[PDB]
Amino acid sequence: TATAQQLEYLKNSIKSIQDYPKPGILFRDVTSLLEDPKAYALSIDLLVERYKNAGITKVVGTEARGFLFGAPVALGLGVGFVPVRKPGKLPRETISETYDLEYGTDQLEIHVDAIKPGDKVLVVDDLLATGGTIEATVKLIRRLGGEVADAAFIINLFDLGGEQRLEKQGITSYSLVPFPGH
Amino acid sequence: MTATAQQLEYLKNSIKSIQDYPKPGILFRDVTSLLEDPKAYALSIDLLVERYKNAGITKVVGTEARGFLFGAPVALGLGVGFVPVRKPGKLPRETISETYDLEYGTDQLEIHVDAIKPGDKVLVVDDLLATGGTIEATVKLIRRLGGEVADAAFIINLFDLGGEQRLEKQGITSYSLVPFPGH
Ligand SMILES: Nc1ncnc2[nH]cnc12
Ligand SMILES: Nc1ncnc2[nH]cnc12
Ligand SMILES: [Cl-]
Ligand SMILES: [Cl-]
Ligand SMILES: [Cl-]
Ligand SMILES: [Cl-]
Ligand SMILES: [Cl-]
Ligand code: NA
Ligand code: NA
Repeated sequence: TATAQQLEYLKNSIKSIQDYPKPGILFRDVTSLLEDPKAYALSIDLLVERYKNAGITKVVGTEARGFLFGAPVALGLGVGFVPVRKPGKLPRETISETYDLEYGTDQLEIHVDAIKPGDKVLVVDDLLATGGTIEATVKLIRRLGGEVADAAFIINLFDLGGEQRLEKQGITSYSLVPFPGH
Repeated sequence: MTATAQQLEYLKNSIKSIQDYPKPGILFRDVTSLLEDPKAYALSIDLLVERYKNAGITKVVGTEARGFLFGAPVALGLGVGFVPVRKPGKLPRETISETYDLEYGTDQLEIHVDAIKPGDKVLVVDDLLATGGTIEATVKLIRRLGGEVADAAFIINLFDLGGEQRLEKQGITSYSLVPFPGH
């Protein structure tokens, strides 16, 4: 389990922006962690350590900030990376899941051939808020016969209840940086 | 210090081609089959990192979204910060913007103004070099912030679309792993 020093370094690497993207939200900006070679390397090293003995066979990350954390974790575990994408971007056969945006609905897609029965999948994302894109991604993985019990995040907004919501869907969340607020 | 024939052939054979995606008459070169093969993905990142490990790169810039899948592991391999360039309204801090042509009309790429400073030596990474319009726009962003950029790296080079020569005219040397013909 990560040391207190390591977890505090990561928390202090993330910039917060008052009243973005609207009034009353203190936005947690993971791009300041990406620009610090120490913070970014540590985040990936800590996620690789958590799952190295977990029998993961694929990492799935959602477009686009999910790519930044899922793909290095895949490389660190030595397993394939599978992108979940906005519609119309994947060129081979896909399945789709509909989920809620703040101002409407949208879809996520995955290649049908990218997950099979026998796969044990880790989902990786930058930040856990309501958890809606993760729940949609888990449905894509399970519809292809993949087993997914694990989701990893750089940031957890614990006041938004996403860890408990994902636990009701059989997903255990590992998060490096907890922050309060909406 | 040089890619073997066995390595370059493995990478080329790891990429699937899809006729008439996304519009009739394009043979789409799909890097997602390279991502799903841990051997191919790991190799591709090793080769890009090896080309720049002595070039004094201080930042890697990756274009949203497939660019992130190569630029960010290259940043980690070189032990330097990663800077995303994004479609508008995604980056939360102060940005500047550059316009580039799509097939029809135009779109914008943004960068955080604090991400690049005078003295930075930047590598741009993307999955695939086609016309190179996003890379020309990204180079303009970097130089407006006082960054030095002379290098772009790619997995795929569509050599029939002339992107390498266009980027050479802006002072950019391209490194690519997998050449394919066609548009
Ligand atoms: N405070 C916050 N920071 C980043 N993303 C968020 N999504 C919802 N609330 C957020
Ligand atoms: N054949 C191709 N495959 C992928 N992306 C492209 N962009 C332009 N032509 C392309
Ligand atoms: Cl995103
Ligand atoms: Cl479907
Ligand atoms: Cl279902
Ligand atoms: Cl993309
Ligand atoms: Cl061909
Ligand atoms: Na309000
Ligand atoms: Na803005």
